[PDB]
Amino acid sequence: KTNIFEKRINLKPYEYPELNEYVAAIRHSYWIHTEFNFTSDIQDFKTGLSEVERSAIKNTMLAISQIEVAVKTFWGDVHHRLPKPEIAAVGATFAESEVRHHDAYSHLLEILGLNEEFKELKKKPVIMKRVHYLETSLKHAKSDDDREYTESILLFALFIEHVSLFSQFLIIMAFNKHKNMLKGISNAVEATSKEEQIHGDFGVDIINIIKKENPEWFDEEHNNLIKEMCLNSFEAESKVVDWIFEKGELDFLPKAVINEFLKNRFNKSLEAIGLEKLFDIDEALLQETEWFDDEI
Amino acid sequence: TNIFEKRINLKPYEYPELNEYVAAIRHSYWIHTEFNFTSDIQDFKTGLSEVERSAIKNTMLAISQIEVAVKTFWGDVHHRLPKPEIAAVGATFAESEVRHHDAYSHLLEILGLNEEFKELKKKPVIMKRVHYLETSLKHAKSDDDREYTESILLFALFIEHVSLFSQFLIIMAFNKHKNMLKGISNAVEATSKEEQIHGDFGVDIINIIKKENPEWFDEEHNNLIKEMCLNSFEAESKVVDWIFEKGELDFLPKAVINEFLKNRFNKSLEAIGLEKLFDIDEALLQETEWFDDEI
Repeated sequence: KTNIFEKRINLKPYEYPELNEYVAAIRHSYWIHTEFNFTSDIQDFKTGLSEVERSAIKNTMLAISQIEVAVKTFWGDVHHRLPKPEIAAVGATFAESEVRHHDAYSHLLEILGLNEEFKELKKKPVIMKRVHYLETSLKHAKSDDDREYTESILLFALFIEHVSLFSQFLIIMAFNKHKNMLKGISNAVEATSKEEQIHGDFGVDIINIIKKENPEWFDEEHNNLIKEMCLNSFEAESKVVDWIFEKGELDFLPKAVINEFLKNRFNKSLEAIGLEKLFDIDEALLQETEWFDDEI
Repeated sequence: TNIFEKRINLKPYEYPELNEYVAAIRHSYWIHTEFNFTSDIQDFKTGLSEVERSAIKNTMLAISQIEVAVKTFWGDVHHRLPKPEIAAVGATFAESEVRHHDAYSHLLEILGLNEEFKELKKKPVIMKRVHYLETSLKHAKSDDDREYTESILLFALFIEHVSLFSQFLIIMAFNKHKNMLKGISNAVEATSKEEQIHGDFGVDIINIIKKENPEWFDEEHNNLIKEMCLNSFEAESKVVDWIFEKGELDFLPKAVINEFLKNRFNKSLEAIGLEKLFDIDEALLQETEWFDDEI
């Protein structure tokens, strides 16, 4: 008789006690940027990096920080659609973790002398288009039918948190891997990724609950709509990657390699919710980022 | 600068002073697992009378359930004050309410009082308060900006600085007067520090709204707030009667709790620039001077 969409006022008993484990998971992964040491990173950025490298780092941290503001809102609003106190508890715990994250990356931009980047956001059409896309998506996640709600969860929890943000974490961590630079920032990125992993995992679980409770909504037509949405998301993400590298590609982490890493994570997101892979993976391009998953 | 106007870009903050509240909660952050409730379980089972057990049970049920609504309020503030720095505080506060409701539901569980949540619908006094906050969450979402200071006043002050503080007082009175519930008293102290911060933020944002929109706050509006405060006090006194449905605590009578409430209602009105409403009985108020001395 359990219906994830039906409001329950009383805190206990939980109808989904297994989902409560996500609150403990984030309490375990909890971190603030002040736990890390960025002193050497500042000098690495200001003296060690090339103009092309500085620009890629600056654009990546601006993209992470600003998008996390929207991801926070998504999680803080989930209870409006899935009005269960235990789900609301996860949502609030996740929203606060996004604030710790956006504070970390805005702090890094500040200490690197890159504060002006947020003021000029309106003048960066590629990243601002992504910002508006998420603002529009937050409106849809609030007002669209329950039948379509799995698409809002898929967008934020998977396509943004498990896919888009992971490619950005990959970009930053590649500096430590290939150049032995930005070690402190790489530690903060690793701490961020562990929390984003948890977020997407919860997104997978709630999509699977919705599918289990409402099997009639998830027909062949629905699966095709998700595949088209995934292809649209990839095309949009590839354009975000092109903007990150507007001043030039990193020879140690080319765009083709980042794009293959994205396609593979999109495939894993589809598979997690019971759908078939969409992208035919180039194993040589994918092997180039195997170190990332081994590091996490 | 307009607190009600959406700003998309994270930085620069328009209200950088409000950001300090994020650091404040990160400093006060706690989980119930940091405390030891072994001695408390024993006090509840053998040290407390049936009248005392009932007051503790009702108080923790009231705190835990109301914290679920307070969490939602903070998580929704961004919808009305769409500034990323305010949204950051709101999310940080909403998560602190989850740590709090987890602490009190855990305490109810370990004391063998789990069935209390199942029977909420059958407790009209506390359930009326529950529905009042659900209704207030709808109004905090949809009413005019002109009235938004009343939603903040209700949740951040009348609930977090007043109602919940009387409930913290009830529990902490057992440690003060009977040297019992020491572990629970430590958790209540940790909760109170975070609720203090929440109300302080509520005062700051109400004061910003008043400063930016002075024309809304005329003599008629100030009288509406005073009437709302009187109504809130009358409603709170009924919640106190229900907490003590099995009988009053001789060491903390209802008259003393009610005077503590009136004094905190006065402090909340004064914080937002209004005059005191209640003419305080100093003998009744003196009885709870220890509480502020403890925290």
